[PDB]
Amino acid sequence: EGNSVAGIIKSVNETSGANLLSSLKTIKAQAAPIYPAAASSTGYSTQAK
Amino acid sequence: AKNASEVSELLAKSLAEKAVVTEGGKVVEGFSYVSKAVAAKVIATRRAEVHE
Repeated sequence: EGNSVAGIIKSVNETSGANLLSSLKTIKAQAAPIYPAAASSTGYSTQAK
Repeated sequence: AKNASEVSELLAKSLAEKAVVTEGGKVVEGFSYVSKAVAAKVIATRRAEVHE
């Protein structure tokens, strides 16, 4: 897992001038930090019980 | 016959694009010139890549 700014710099550098502005949101979302999904509950684990 | 003007335009453009340069009637063979359309094309692509 390399850092997000080298990925931003790379993915902007290897993108032509015509497909630049359309392809900015995918570079915005590929270097967004991970906020993990709210999974299922299966609550009250063995220490809580 | 209905493209007899077209074949004349094609022959005229073929003679025109391979034009030679004379200074006083005789040709200067091995002469290289770059037109203003070619120079403006180079300027346009260079400006486009610096702008991108």
